[PDB]
Amino acid sequence: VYADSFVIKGNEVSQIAPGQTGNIADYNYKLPDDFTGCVIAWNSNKLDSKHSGNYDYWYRLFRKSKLKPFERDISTEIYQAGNKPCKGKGPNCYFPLQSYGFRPTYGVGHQPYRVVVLSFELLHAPATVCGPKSTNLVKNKCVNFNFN
Amino acid sequence: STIEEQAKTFLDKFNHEAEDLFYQSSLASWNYNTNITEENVQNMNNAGDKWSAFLKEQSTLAQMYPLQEIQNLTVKLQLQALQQNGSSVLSEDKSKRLNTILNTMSTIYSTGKVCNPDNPQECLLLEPGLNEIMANSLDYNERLWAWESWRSEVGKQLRPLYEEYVVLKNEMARANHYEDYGDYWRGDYEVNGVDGYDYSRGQLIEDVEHTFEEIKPLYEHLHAYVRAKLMNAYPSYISPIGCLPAHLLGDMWGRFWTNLYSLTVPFGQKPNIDVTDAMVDQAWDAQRIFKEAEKFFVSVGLPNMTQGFWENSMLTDPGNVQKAVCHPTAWDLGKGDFRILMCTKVTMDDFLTAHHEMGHIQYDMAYAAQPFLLRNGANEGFHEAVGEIMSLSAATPKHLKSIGLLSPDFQEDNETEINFLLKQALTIVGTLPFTYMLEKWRWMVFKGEIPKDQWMKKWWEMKREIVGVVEPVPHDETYCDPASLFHVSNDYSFIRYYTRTLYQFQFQEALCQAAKHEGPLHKCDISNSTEAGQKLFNMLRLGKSEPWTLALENVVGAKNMNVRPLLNYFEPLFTWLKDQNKNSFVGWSTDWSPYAD
Repeated sequence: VYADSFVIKGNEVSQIAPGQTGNIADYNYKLPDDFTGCVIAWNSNKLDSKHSGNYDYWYRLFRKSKLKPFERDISTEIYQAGNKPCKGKGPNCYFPLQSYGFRPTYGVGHQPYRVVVLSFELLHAPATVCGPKSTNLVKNKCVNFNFN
Repeated sequence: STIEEQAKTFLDKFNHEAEDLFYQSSLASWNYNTNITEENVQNMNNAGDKWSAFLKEQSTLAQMYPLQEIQNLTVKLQLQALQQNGSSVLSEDKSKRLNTILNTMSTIYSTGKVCNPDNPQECLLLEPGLNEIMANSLDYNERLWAWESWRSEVGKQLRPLYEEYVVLKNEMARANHYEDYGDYWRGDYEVNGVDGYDYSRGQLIEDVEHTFEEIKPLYEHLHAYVRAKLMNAYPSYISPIGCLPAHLLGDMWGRFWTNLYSLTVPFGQKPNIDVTDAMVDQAWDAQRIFKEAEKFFVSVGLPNMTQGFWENSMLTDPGNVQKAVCHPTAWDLGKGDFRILMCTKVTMDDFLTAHHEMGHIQYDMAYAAQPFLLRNGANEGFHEAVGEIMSLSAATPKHLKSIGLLSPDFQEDNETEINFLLKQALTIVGTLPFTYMLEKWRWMVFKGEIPKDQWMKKWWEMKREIVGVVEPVPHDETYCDPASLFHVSNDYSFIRYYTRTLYQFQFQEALCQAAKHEGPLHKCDISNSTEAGQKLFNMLRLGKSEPWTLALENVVGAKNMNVRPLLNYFEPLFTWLKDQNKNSFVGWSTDWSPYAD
């Protein structure tokens, strides 16, 4: 069982679903067409908030291609959009990572939300992770029993 | 790669980097307007300097994207809006001098006081001053003095400053590939690129003149009806065939004729509709007014408000050492933050001002999904029209009776309807000819067809020709009276008011015809109707990415402005005025003057 967690805005919650496109579901984290898991999210506005801007969360926005399902990318290169070679930040050279800056004075869709994804795996291996149901014991009676 | 992808990337990055700065500037402005302290002033100045530096570093950099190679309409419009240089084409010395002149004129206009001639120690302010004096007064000499001293004290120290301001504006217009300031003002009503929806800066003047040619008879009849009672009000003062004095229109400038309702009442024996006593007896407050406004706006098919709208807005005057401005303004801070600053009292005008502010907030929330460069209305007076079409619907006797403010034993007669129509006319039509004359005079001054030694002469000629008002005392070319107005001294336009006055009636007729209303037009009500709400939301969601012509055609089915709604609304009042003036005289002579005898 794998547990994936990330922090996004209130409007980007609908993008985390099998069969969705955009910026977060195509450049930061993409889900495959088939995924037998659960998506859990909640409001964390009062937890992750600070006055004068909270510039601690980053995200990838500009890239040359898209991300495959279950792919990691921690590249910090300079994106190129023209025909001239990259020689530092300037014309046609922008930083791929941007900050959010969450504040407790925003609306209802511009708040930080913590989303947790749980992935299940079943291969040719013993299953030591099960789920939960025990009753009492009676004696001197013709009853039905079940001992493991 | 291509230029379109780079342009879209640059626009997205600009929006992402400017949204936070705009939010910070709005928060600083809100903190300055809520609490007047030195720290708030410093924070507002710092935010303004940062925004100016951002606009400077973003300008003169996006010029690498030609407009002749862009095929997308939205991208082309955004690039054209971002490539506007502005006052940066001039030198630093000229810009500094212009800013100094602007600050000096603002300080002079904001600091005004008139002292008594017989007692130099008795100096009165403006608002606890000449405004309250002209509000309630029954003397001729007092109003004449309050007009003459006002137009002579604050109307003789702004002539060369205004001349230099006009010269600098003309130079800036000629430097930005324009003709004059009038072209820069009319450039907002320009749509190029879409076939069948083009609009130039010359057709608007023709349409305004064509509408004025039909409005003029109604204004003449109204002026005759007003003079018929003004002759009996002030004996030996009003001429039977002459014009009217400038210090008797109701206020200092004579823009609104609301103060003349007490003297021009058709039937004084009939009671008036005052829901103030009912609200005092029921012990209401601003919260109840806002709740009623919300229930009214939701019943037509509009979403509810947010929690921050109620937990962050200031809807009650604190009444303490903390000073604030009680001017009702709509604020759009962004990121889902909408606040209203208003000192709401238990009166009748506040009940309509709350609905106006709620309509402004709904309009601002309508285009919340548009990009940062498109979060604006299709026209300047569009927000005011959307607010007025709701304020007039909320000010109907049926709506007040359905909520329990009016007694069920009220018998609606014809005299009450005539009085209501006259009160609405003296407020709506009483400002259209003056606005048109002032706008035409400003356009002729900015164009350069009027010599410098004939400004006041042409001003008084246009006055006596359009408005029909003669001055009590002749003034030479040393005065600067036309520049004594707030909108004139702060670089504001006036065609927006006329466009809003037309669009409000157009939208009212559209909504009353779409809701399948039967009977008179002044008895129409858009309450409990989802079709009209959906039809309005289908147009408010456009914002600024679509031309105003298409948005108007999708609502009323027309591309240009029309005056038929106003005529259909005032037909009963017009017939009543004609029946009353059948035994009276219509017209006025421009040769008569109070200083002729």
